[PDB]
Amino acid sequence: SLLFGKKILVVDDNVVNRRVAAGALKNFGADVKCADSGKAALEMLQFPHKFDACFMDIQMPEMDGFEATRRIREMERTANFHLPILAMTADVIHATYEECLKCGMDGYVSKPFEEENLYQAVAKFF
Amino acid sequence: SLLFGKKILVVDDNVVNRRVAAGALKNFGADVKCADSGKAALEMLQFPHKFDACFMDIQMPEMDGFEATRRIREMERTANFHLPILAMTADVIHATYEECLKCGMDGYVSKPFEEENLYQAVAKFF
Ligand SMILES: [Ca+2]
Ligand SMILES: [Ca+2]
Repeated sequence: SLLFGKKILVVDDNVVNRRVAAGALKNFGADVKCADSGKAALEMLQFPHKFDACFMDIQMPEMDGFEATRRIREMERTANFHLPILAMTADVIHATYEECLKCGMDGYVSKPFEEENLYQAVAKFF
Repeated sequence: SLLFGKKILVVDDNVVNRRVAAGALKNFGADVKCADSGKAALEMLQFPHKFDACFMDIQMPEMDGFEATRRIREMERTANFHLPILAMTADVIHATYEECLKCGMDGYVSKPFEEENLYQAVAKFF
């Protein structure tokens, strides 16, 4: 609703990850452009680009989302508007999750300070 | 509701973290016992203990939640019931979050595959 009409840029090296995020934002009325790479996100973020936000995966080979953001910010300064850039951390989350299960934990608590989530994590009682 | 009446054990080295989680579970009717340490979680998890679940912080000095879980599982096998053990990953999440902000990202997307969360992360439009 509120992000209806806006143009997001979704950067991830993983096609399934792109597909999920872009379908979610497509649902909310955003129109979405993807990019498989930091190098390509910078190509698409040039001097006059018209993007309203950007969902940037932090774990990519060759150039990770942290560098491609340092670059986007320096791109913007040498061109002087703040492109809001939000990190997609599912790569890190999945890795700690395997690390949990692997020492015999029965799962993890997403959003670890939100009540409804601590409930949702405990259905070893039904 | 569903976890009303059950006895959780909340293991964390951080008093504020303990206070939050235990107050959330206290709200839901659980009665809660804490522990500041892996060593103390194992003391409280002995041969006949009566706990129904356990929220285990993965980052503690001296003995981290991963080891104290390997120990709890070996404690249980040498005593042979599966104590459901859920990991609290806020230590890792906070660290990647600083790592995001520090290269000039405007935030991160919690629960990176849930739609309502990708919306909630974008209020650079209001
Ligand atoms: Ca990735
Ligand atoms: Ca901790």
